[PDB]
Amino acid sequence: GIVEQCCTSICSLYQLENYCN
Amino acid sequence: GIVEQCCTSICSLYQLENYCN
Amino acid sequence: VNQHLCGSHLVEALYLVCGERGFFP
Amino acid sequence: VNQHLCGSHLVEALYLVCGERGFFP
Repeated sequence: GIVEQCCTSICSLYQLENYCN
Repeated sequence: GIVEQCCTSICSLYQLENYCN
Repeated sequence: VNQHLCGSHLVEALYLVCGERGFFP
Repeated sequence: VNQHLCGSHLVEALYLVCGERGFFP
């Protein structure tokens, strides 16, 4: 989920934008 | 400068991207 | 610099990046 | 949520948004 992807690991702008809307 | 614009006030993604490159 | 985005910093970054019409978990 | 970007959080956000080929002050 977003926490493993962006908090535990580091995510790019494009990855972060996948969780939008 | 960027600190008045984004730290003192709140800046948008587009404003922040103006300071890139 | 710390590139990890956790907690309120993740929320803040989603709100910055997704903007208006924000985001979903 | 706090939308202001100061100090290391500003640096982190520039690095996130500008990416590769980062940024200028």
